[PDB]
Amino acid sequence: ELQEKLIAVNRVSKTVKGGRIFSFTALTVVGDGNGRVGFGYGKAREVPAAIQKAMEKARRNMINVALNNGTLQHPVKGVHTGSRVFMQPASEGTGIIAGGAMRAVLEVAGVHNVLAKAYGSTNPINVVRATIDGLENMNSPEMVAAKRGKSVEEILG
Amino acid sequence: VIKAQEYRSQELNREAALARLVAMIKELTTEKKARRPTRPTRASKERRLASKAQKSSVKAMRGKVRSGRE
Repeated sequence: ELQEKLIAVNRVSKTVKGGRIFSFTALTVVGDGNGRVGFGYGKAREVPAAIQKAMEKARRNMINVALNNGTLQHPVKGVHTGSRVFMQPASEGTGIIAGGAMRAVLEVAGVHNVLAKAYGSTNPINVVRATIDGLENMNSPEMVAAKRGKSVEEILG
Repeated sequence: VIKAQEYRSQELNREAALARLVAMIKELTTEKKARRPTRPTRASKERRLASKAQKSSVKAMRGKVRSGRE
């Protein structure tokens, strides 16, 4: 229906003249598990409200993904803000080999079979934006055979 | 053993050798004072404990936050 997996909570500060101001910044990846996926960063002064507010943006910021058989279409890179992420399509058994803050987004986007890696900086927000970048700029044989006026048999061999 | 020949007449040399003997026995029988090794100041001990508490107070709110909701 709608997987809404939290990923991270961080206690940020503001340091106003009287003293510190502790907030909490959630991060939540939501999605159906069939191609619909989005992430909401979300921050507030109390963790319940922060998580809820993050879910709000995650919902209203969904995107589509043209994925095949619950796995990617081709090995794809996802560089974003010094956080490079190399994801790779796998076969029907391998499950989801993804790092932290990437397992969640992949499980919720619905890719069941994948081989991932998180180069560079492994900050949850960056790797999330990076993986979603990758899952967005991905190519599907339909789209490619549409770009190049060609049959799917012609594109795929 | 003293070889006092810095003066001319035996009275001067005898008094001089006795003076060197007195001086050298004085000097080889005075002992240095016993260095009492100090401990750190209580001000420094409390400064240490306060730095400890400050870095701990930071590290407390640092790091991963716990939660009970999903």
